[PDB]
Parts: sequence; structure tokens; C-alpha cells
Amino acid sequence: SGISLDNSYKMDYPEMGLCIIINNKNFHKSTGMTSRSGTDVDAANLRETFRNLKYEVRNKNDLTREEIVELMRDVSKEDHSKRSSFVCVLLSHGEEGIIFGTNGPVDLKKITNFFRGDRCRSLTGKPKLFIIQACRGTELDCGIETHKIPVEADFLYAYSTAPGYYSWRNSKDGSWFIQSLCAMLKQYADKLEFMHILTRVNRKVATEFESFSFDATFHAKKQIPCIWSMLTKELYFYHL
Amino acid sequence: SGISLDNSYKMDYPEMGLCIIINNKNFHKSTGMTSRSGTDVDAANLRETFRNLKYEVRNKNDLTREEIVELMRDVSKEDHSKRSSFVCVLLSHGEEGIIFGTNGPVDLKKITNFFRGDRCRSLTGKPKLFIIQACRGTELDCGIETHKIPVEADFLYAYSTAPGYYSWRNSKDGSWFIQSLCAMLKQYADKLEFMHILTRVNRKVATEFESFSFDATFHAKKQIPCIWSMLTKELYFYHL
Amino acid sequence: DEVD
Amino acid sequence: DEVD
Ligand code: NA
Ligand code: NA
Repeated sequence: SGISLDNSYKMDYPEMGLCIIINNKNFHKSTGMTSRSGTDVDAANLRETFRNLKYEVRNKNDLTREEIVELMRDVSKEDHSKRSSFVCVLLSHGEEGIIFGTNGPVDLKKITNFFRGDRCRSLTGKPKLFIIQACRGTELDCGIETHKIPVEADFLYAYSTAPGYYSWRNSKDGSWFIQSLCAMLKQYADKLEFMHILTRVNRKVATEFESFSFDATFHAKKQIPCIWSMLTKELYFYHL
Repeated sequence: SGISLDNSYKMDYPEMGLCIIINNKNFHKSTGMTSRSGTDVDAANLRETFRNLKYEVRNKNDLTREEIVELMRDVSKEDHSKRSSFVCVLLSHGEEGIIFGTNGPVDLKKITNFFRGDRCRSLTGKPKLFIIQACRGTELDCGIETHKIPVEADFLYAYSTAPGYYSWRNSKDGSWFIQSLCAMLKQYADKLEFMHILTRVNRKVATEFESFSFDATFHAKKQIPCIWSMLTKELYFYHL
Repeated sequence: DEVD
Repeated sequence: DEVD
């Protein structure tokens, strides 16, 4: 045949792949973690958004740290040979490098390691997307007025907030980041490469949101998400 | 005039901006840090590559931690009003979140904070690019066979390696990451948006490089770079 | 508005 | 090949 190029992931496998959504709203009393009002809005928005991208969505609610690890292990042991990609969305409390089960923390590294190039062979060379709405610390952004392959390759971490910072969630509308992500996927998934979609998410969160609080410490604060890409190709959710 | 869109940074200011290259090759004996053979190849490649993109390149060699901080502070205090962007390249030893002056470490956060949206007003809203060739830990990748804006917005960290991992430098050819970055900027800066350039860098490093060592611990290892984007627009080095 |  |  004619000249060929290989700059974008193959996304025309029979299935787009799994979209695992872990929605932790209510936490064991002994942890002292507050309930995450608005997270069900996020979880429903994500389910619909990824449904329309033809992902096989599985929603899981209020999982312990043990249940999170067992779920990820079991999912990583499935046969993904007929699937183009893998998506995991984590909605919970967190700190840098950590997301919380209902009864205590899980290292993000522990979760993603199940999907390493050498440990999930049916996803080797396929994009593995982790979307994280969770705090990464307690900093607040005040704003300013205006061949082998590496085992860590082909991961993308779409973080809601910069390293070290809180992440903002509205109890009525959902989280700033998930709201914006679903809106941009809805509008641009048939149009733009994924990094360009996430850049528009960055701009939407950065420009359209500002916190309102009766507490001066938490009032008038801003947020920027953080795209961490170890992908090796362009990612389009559509195919020719 | 006709319909307008605002999806890409304005890169047609009179100047592209500064490209500060900090090239740390030789370290104070008391630190016990080894000399970084091949880093001069990187520094010369970067100077030429960014020269052809019309950056005002300043190369600095073998700076102490005090000299690094003073240089960054002074550069952040310049008037960048006529400049489109800012680029800083760090070539040194490092660990997670740290790069080394010749006599000890500097927090990357300390360096980048000088350029925050609220602390360098003549770069507010302009892309601030930090390109880091330095280790981020000691892990080895074994591979597998195949309105206000946030003060942290508009930064891009082009990391040579994944968080927690060593980064590889060849004593004759230069570092894997800088070699590949300069090659892809040379080939694609007049063609591709910057995230797409850095994705091709990811693929080049991941596929074309593998370590060779007489030491089994360090032999046959792989590397994936890490794009950390807090940018809010598409970045093209060319303009219409 | 709440933080996570 | 060396590490940084
Ligand atoms: Na958010
Ligand atoms: Na490198």
C-alpha cells in the first residue's frame, strides 16, 4: 500500500476498553474524613461522557483500601486484547501520591503498577489513562489578576490540581475539574487530540472557577490541573 | 473583523524570550558528586536548537546553589514585556523535586516560584517552560519486550524521566532526553504544537535507547520522559 | 465550594 | 551510558 505513518495510538480495536470509576463519597467515621458532597454528580457525568465515547463503564461506590486494590488487581488480570485503551477515574480524598479508600489510604503507585507494561501484557503499548479528582496536599492558589519499551510508558495521569495543592469540589455542581473535563470531552472528543482537550480543560478550570467561602483562608482561591503524560503517541477517541 | 479564536499562546511579540541553560558538569569534591560527561554536548545542542527558534540564549556553567538562585531571581526581575515566553533548561544531578548546584541542592519549587503569575508580572499569561535533565530518584526501568488566573498556571515542566527514576546520559552523545528533544524541535517546531513535539520525544527516548553496562544492575534499562503541563493554551513556536 |  |  501507500506511505504509512504511526503517530497515533490504534483506537479501532473491537472495544474502546474499560472505564473504571471509583466514587468514594462516605468514609468510615474513625478516619475522620468528611463526606464528599457533589461527587455523585461527577460520577454520573463521567459515566455518561465515557458511555458516549463507547467505553465499558463500571461505577464502584465507597470502596475500602482493600477493595480498591483487589478491584484494580482483578481488572489488570482481565484479557484486554480486544480493547484499545484503559481508563480509571478516582474520586476521593487524597494527598500527594495517595488516594483514600473509605478506611485509609492507597498509594497511587500501587494501583498503577498493576497495569505496568510488563505486568498487564494485553495493555502493553496501549494508552492507560488515570483521571484523579483528589487533593494533593493543602496548598491554596491565591491567583493573580489579569525492542523493549519502558514499563512506565503509555500512562497518562490527568490530575485535577497541581502537586501539593487542594482540589476544589462544589457540593451542588460537582468538582471543578470533572465538570470541565466532561464538558470538553463532550465538545471536542470528535475533533481534538487528547492533550489538546486536556489543555482546554486546564484553561476552563483556570479561568471560569474561583472559590467562595465565609472563611478568609479558603476564599477567592484558584485551581490549575496538571497533565502528566508518559504517552508515546497522539490519542484520538475517534478513528477513520 | 471576522470571527476570532484564542486557543494558542501569542508568540508574535517582538522577542521569543530568554532561554537560560544551566550546565552543571563539575561538582565540588566535598559533595562527592561525579562529573557529568556528555553534558557539554547537550548544552551546545540546546544553544543551537533554541537559537534557531529565535530565543535569546544564555549559557551558564558550573553554578553553585547560591548562584542558581541569584541567577533565577535576577532573570525573574527583568522586564519580559516584549517577550513571548520564557525557557529554562537545567542540566545537573538531581533527585525528586531537586536539582544540584555544584555545592549542594536547590528545590525546583524555589526556582520556579520566582516566575509565578503573581511574582513575575511581565510573564503573567505567557508560557514558562522548564526543561530538566536530572535524576529524580534511583529507580531503574527494566522495560518489557514488544478574572484571576492561578499563579501555577502557564508552566510546563519537560522532565527527562519519570518521577522516582534515574535519567540516562551518554558520555559521548549527550543525554538521551536532550538528544531527542533537540532532534524533534529541529524537525517539527515549524510543524507541530509543542505537546505533540514532546510526545514524539517520549516515543524516541522510549524506543531508540537502551542502556549498556558491564554492571548487571544498570544493564539493559529503559527510560520514559514525563511531560507535566499546566499550560492553558496550545504552544506553537511559529506564528502566521 | 469544598476541598478534597 | 551513565546516570545522573
Ligand atoms: Na476539581
Ligand atoms: Na536523558
